[PDB]
Amino acid sequence: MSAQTVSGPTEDQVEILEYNFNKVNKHPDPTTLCLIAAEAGLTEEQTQKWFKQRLAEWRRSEGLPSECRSVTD
Repeated sequence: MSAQTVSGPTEDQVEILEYNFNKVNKHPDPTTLCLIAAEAGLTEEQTQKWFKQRLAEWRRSEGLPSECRSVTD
């Protein structure tokens, strides 16, 4: 029962998404989202919602001062 992508993507999708995240450019992209979403078996909405959540974790783990090279003192 409820064997569908209700509310958010399923585990199987996270597998394709994680690969995509590590292969695209580590950033939510417009052209990229639509194209990769279709191949992942999702839509932009779902891909955006997922990619953005990893964005926060990415910044924590890799330690990035925002986007550009700026020394946070």
